Amino acid sequence: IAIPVTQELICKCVLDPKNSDILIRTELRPEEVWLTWTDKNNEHHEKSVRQLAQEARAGNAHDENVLSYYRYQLKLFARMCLDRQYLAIDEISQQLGVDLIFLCMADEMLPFDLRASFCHLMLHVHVDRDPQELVTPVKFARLWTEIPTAITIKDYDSNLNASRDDKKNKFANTMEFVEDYLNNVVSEAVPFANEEKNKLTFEVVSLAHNLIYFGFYSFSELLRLTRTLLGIID
Amino acid sequence: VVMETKLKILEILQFILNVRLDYRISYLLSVFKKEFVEVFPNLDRIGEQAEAMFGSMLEVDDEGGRMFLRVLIHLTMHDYAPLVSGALQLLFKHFSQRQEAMHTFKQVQLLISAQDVENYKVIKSELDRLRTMVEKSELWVDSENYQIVKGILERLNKMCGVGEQMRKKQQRLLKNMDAHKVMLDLLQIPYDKGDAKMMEILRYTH
Repeated sequence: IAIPVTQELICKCVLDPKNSDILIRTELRPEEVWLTWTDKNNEHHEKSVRQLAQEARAGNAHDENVLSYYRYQLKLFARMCLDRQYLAIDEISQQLGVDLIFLCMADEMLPFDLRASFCHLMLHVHVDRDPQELVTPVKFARLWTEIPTAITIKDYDSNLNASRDDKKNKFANTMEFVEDYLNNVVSEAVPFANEEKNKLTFEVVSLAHNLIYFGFYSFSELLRLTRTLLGIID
Repeated sequence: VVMETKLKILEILQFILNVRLDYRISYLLSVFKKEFVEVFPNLDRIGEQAEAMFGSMLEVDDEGGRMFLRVLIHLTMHDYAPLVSGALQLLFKHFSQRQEAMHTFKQVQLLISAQDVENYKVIKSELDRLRTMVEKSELWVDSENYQIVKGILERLNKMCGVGEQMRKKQQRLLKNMDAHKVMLDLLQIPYDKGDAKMMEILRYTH
């Protein structure tokens, strides 16, 4: 459970501009994501995540250390923003965009651990803002005019779609990626075999659960995802 | 990590089963409305329609429910306590669909009168505004927001109204909108002693 006091102090201290050197900066350039950092001395390194992962797989020490620092920093950012401590998610959202995190997470060449960290940040930064709220599934109150003469599944989600105020959902592509990932993992003969992949699977499952509880999904999509979830379970 | 995701999947399934109940309630109300409008611009037909759904597109799995019980039993056989508790709860709820559906259907309000429509609209608007302000309580706990909240609370207090039958109907309606959750959340708002406006709004909430 988040501790507001110490969280606020760390928010005001680590994000303070004087301490910006320790924080690695990721930027999307014409697109590809590039990481910029500074060594212990006064030299600045600018590279890209793809080559970093390739060299880490090869066995280069510096690449592995930099990648480890980046994932742990991402974990620290995700932990900082827990419980809607807005003073931080404002800065994090400005620094890290939805599209940038989507690009980093969706691509497969990156290590599973980094993808899991990105998923955690995505869930605890952008999904957990407050243009949303928990949606009660069953609503006792119903209007005599709203009740249609004939109701089907599509007609049922039509009213929910109309109620939604977001003409273009900002997380729709995230839902698509979640669906593809779950389809791939269920398609695999052994859904839970690789230890590293388990972290990413748990992360995407948590992201999906929080997305569903906010009313993003539709009844037909809910049923399809339910079938896939039952498949992965057994 | 492998067990927590299973528990989360169980939670997803538990929530997704409620929207099925909502759809069933909507279908029952639609059948009612069709029957009522047709007869007055029958009981056996609507009874047959209501019985048909309960036991097939709404099925959780394509296997007819066997898969759902299979995973529930397998999870129940595991050692994790929360996972087994969730599996047992789902198993029991799976074989009591009709009882829960009828029990929830009995507690349904139609809001046919125009007056009821106006109360619904105004209450929903005020609840949304108050919830939005409460979610950002930390900003204004220690102004325009204070007077806005006070006005909303006073408007709701006047909205309560008078009349035994009107009182009961309005109380049921407010319970349907779940306004008591907003009230309780506002009561638990962080407070600093010595703020007259905060005490005034707290008194209005009480």
